[PDB]
Amino acid sequence: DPRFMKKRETLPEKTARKKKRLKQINMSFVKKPH
Amino acid sequence: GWKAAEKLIRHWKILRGDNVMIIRGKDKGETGTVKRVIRSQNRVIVEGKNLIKKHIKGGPDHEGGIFTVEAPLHASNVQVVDPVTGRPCKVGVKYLEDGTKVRVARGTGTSGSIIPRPEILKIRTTPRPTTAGPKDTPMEFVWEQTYDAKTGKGMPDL
Amino acid sequence: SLYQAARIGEGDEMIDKMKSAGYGELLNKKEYYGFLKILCGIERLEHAMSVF
Amino acid sequence: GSRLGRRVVHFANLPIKLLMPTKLTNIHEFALRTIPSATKIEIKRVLESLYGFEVEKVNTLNMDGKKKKRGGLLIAKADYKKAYVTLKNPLSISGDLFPVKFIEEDRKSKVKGKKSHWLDQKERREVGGY
Amino acid sequence: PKRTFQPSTIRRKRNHGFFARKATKGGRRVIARRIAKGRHRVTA
Amino acid sequence: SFRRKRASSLDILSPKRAPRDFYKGKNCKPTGFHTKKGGYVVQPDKLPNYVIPDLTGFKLKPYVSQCPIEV
Amino acid sequence: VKIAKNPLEEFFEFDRSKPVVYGRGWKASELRLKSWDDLQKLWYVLLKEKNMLMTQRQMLQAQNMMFPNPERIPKVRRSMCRIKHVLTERAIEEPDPRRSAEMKRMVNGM
RNA sequence: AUCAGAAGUGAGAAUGCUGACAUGAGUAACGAAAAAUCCUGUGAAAAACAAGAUCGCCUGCCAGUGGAAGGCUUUCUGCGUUCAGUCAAUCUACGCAGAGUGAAUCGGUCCCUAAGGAAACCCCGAAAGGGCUGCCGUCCGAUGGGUACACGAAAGUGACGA
RNA sequence: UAUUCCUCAAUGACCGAUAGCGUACAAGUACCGUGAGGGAAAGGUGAAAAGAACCCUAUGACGGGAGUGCAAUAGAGAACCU
RNA sequence: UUUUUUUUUUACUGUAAUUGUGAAAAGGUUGGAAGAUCUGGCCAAAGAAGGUGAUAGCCCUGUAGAUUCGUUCCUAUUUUU
RNA sequence: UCCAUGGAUCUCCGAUCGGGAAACCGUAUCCAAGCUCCGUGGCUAGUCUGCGCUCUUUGGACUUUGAAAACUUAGCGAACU
Ligand SMILES: [K+]
Ligand SMILES: [K+]
Ligand SMILES: [K+]
Ligand SMILES: [K+]
Ligand SMILES: [K+]
Ligand SMILES: [K+]
Ligand SMILES: [K+]
Ligand SMILES: [Mg+2]
Ligand SMILES: [Mg+2]
Ligand SMILES: [Mg+2]
Ligand SMILES: [Mg+2]
Ligand SMILES: [Mg+2]
Ligand SMILES: [Mg+2]
Ligand SMILES: [Mg+2]
Ligand SMILES: [Mg+2]
Ligand SMILES: [Mg+2]
Ligand SMILES: [Mg+2]
Ligand SMILES: [Mg+2]
Ligand SMILES: [Mg+2]
Ligand SMILES: [Mg+2]
Ligand SMILES: [Mg+2]
Ligand SMILES: [Mg+2]
Ligand SMILES: [Mg+2]
Ligand SMILES: [Mg+2]
Ligand SMILES: [Mg+2]
Ligand SMILES: [Mg+2]
Ligand SMILES: [Mg+2]
Ligand SMILES: [Mg+2]
Ligand SMILES: [Mg+2]
Ligand SMILES: [Mg+2]
Ligand SMILES: [Mg+2]
Ligand SMILES: [Mg+2]
Ligand SMILES: [Mg+2]
Ligand SMILES: [Mg+2]
Ligand SMILES: [Mg+2]
Ligand SMILES: [Mg+2]
Ligand SMILES: [Mg+2]
Ligand SMILES: [Mg+2]
Ligand SMILES: [Mg+2]
Ligand SMILES: [Mg+2]
Ligand SMILES: [Mg+2]
Ligand SMILES: [Mg+2]
Ligand SMILES: [Mg+2]
Ligand SMILES: [Mg+2]
Ligand SMILES: [Mg+2]
Ligand SMILES: [Mg+2]
Ligand SMILES: [Mg+2]
Ligand SMILES: [Mg+2]
Ligand SMILES: [Mg+2]
Ligand SMILES: [Mg+2]
Repeated sequence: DPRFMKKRETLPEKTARKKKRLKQINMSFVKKPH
Repeated sequence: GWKAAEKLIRHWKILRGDNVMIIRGKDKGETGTVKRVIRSQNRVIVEGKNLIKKHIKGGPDHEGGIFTVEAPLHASNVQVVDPVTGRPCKVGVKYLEDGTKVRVARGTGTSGSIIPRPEILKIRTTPRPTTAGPKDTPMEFVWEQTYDAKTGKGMPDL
Repeated sequence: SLYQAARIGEGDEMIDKMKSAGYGELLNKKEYYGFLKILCGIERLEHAMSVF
Repeated sequence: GSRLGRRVVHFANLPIKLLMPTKLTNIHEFALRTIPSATKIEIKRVLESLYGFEVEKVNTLNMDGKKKKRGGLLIAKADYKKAYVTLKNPLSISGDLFPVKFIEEDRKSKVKGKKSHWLDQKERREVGGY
Repeated sequence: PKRTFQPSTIRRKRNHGFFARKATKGGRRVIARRIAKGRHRVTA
Repeated sequence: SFRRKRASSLDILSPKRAPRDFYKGKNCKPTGFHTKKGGYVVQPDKLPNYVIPDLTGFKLKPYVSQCPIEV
Repeated sequence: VKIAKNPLEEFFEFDRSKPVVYGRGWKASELRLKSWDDLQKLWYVLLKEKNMLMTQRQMLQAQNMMFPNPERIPKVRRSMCRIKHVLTERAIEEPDPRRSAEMKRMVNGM
């Protein structure tokens, strides 16, 4: 049976990484109660 | 009016239940115990210190009048009391023989003893219910076993 | 049916119950070959050799 | 197995939210809310198989979600589907169940503002729509 | 008097719709220009 | 639950706010086929079948009890 | 009192009285000990409970009344997620190709 | 401070730009020759609101019934008067909250084509593209023709003006 | 050798809410146009909300006292430093 | 087949340890509150920066570094028709 | 709670299976191979063989390349002044 036989970052990835860092920077400050 | 670009404190050397001394403010020079830590404002509440007077209007549910509760202090306004000499001291990090993190007294003039982690932390804020509810499975039924891959117990309807 | 459903322990225990019920003369080579064909078609080779 | 049918569902997840009827006795139909991608045959078969209803007919209609617009800012709720199910035999709802009595008592607060003949029926079938 | 805007939804979609703009080379440049500007309503 | 949308999402054409021959639909699965006379024929093999086992006498419950028993 | 007389009485909480207490949800380690029949029966029990809770929330909100204990709904919802994850985990571990491809359809089918 | 350095360096006027505030002025006006009057009630306040009585206006293109095009919750019930209404409004197409639209036959979807549009093949053209829809030929397009299987056609037809 | 739809770090005799990007604030938004297209406005209580319990006069406190606070013309509901 | 293990040592924008560790004393006066002023000790391969009730090197988070982890190498990825 | 790594689920348009008023509609692709279950036909009747589909595995048949600012190389190429 032929089953039991043994056998750089893209621009969207850089954009997702930058977006996550942008959220993480906003979440680093003291929240203003309101 | 929170105009300052103040960052959060990520790792707290101040724990709920610790014994501190207020070093700055209206109640400077007075000792107490930490009741609650407000992390999102970098503030703490000392038990019975830094009081304020609130004018609360009472409706059909809550009672009115002028109450008196504690107001938060900044987390850099308190300082942990050395357990030996009783004077406030700084907190450093020491590794034990296992490799367990502890808090040790730091500062010239201090004993360098271990700041004990308070015992109030292990006690639950919301205690467990005494009695089960009418839609709760008793623990003798959950722990029984009906699936076993080696003997093929409980296989589907294939 | 239990061998097609891959309930090997219950099928073995049903074999033993049919033995103790006085019907064991019915297991000729044909029905054991049928059980082996079922188990090999559902890929249970260790239990197939146990049944063997 | 797979020879039984082309569409066989073992784990249904159709959400059904019942609407409280006006009367407590002699209920001939009831209404419910569900997701917009449900079909009359799906609702009838789920209600028959899961709960044990005796369904006669199912009538549906679509609704838009509630919206609020304040000049540029828009907030909204999800769209839903409303279904009317007609029963073969009348059913009833007890008063002692929460929150039936509160619903009736709050409903009656908003709405504050003999000659029987021979062969006259008492409990007649009250079904609306087409 | 009879004003100039007399509405008709099918005419609006047949002149300024997404697949009406996508059909010719000028409308494809219109769609690219709108997306580059950042409009919320790319098509009519 | 109220959630935020864009105000430009009101411009997307819906059959509630369209001329009388506009048809969109709500992604329901089909159950048959259209006829040449404007009708419909429901093919019974495409209807869903539900396999709901008998739940009477079941001992498990929606929640798990949280009484203090042991560490 | 304690048992519904109609299918219509199953959209109501008949045992609600004295604060009523509800437990936590099922964990995956506790679900990994159960058979397929018990897991299917538990799925349908949780489905009926979820229908009751959503009906109760809608009925109470329709008269400007608060929904008591809203945390019951996510417990049921995440328990129902864990059941499907456990069944798919078994369907991966099934060694026969046809049986695994049929168990995945039995789980994910709709 | 002093002594030096770099300049987006000094306002009264460009029928200059933006904002704020005056004058005319408590002046014109309160928008179709149908029209109002009174008892009671609610309210802090009633010519304008609720209910009732008396009078008038519209009846084949301002005024009645159903609904196409467009609008998109303006519909109904409770609460309210900050905004809007040519009001000092208790009322409302106004704000808050909830509810409401049920189809084998109605109107669509579906089938078929017109005017028209587009692909394929072929023809032409610095590029982009333009033509061609048939001799064998495809997909859309109602303002029209159809309402209880599928396949085929050298059969009839559907089929029409003033 | 050319450029920056992009990433990381650093600098400024660069600007400081009619300035600096059109956008310090949920902006290519609201709004205008059939369409291509044009295109805004709007920053700040106080260290901490301790954001004024209670009394009097009005239909109604945003008023006059009382109280919190260093300070109350520092008393606001996309707006209260001078 | 698996597990334990001899396994060299530097470089690194590896802008690695999101946020790991990381030094440094007490008094007096004014002030709503001390970082201010007076007396007086200490750290610096750390006096870049931002907070805390006014202007803080020693109150807080960090910073220089030092330890830990991981890419090359030592330690050749070889053998078979 | 949180973090690192690996997993399970993973709606639709843009868009590419066909149609299209973008976010909708209709869709079991086709043909060889070998395997459990299924039903039916035929023999001299016992480890007898021969016909099918549904769904599963492995191949091969048709096609779906595809975006993007400036830079680069080419084609055509103004007018105000
Ligand atoms: K001027
Ligand atoms: K209409
Ligand atoms: K002041
Ligand atoms: K470091
Ligand atoms: K401090
Ligand atoms: K400092
Ligand atoms: K010239
Ligand atoms: Mg602050
Ligand atoms: Mg309908
Ligand atoms: Mg969204
Ligand atoms: Mg409509
Ligand atoms: Mg769809
Ligand atoms: Mg699913
Ligand atoms: Mg100048
Ligand atoms: Mg000037
Ligand atoms: Mg002038
Ligand atoms: Mg001017
Ligand atoms: Mg006058
Ligand atoms: Mg005059
Ligand atoms: Mg006049
Ligand atoms: Mg009157
Ligand atoms: Mg009236
Ligand atoms: Mg007349
Ligand atoms: Mg006319
Ligand atoms: Mg409205
Ligand atoms: Mg109305
Ligand atoms: Mg008014
Ligand atoms: Mg008034
Ligand atoms: Mg009203
Ligand atoms: Mg209204
Ligand atoms: Mg019809
Ligand atoms: Mg034609
Ligand atoms: Mg053409
Ligand atoms: Mg062409
Ligand atoms: Mg086409
Ligand atoms: Mg056609
Ligand atoms: Mg027509
Ligand atoms: Mg005709
Ligand atoms: Mg500006
Ligand atoms: Mg200014
Ligand atoms: Mg301004
Ligand atoms: Mg527009
Ligand atoms: Mg007040
Ligand atoms: Mg100030
Ligand atoms: Mg670090
Ligand atoms: Mg330090
Ligand atoms: Mg600093
Ligand atoms: Mg100051
Ligand atoms: Mg497509
Ligand atoms: Mg390119």
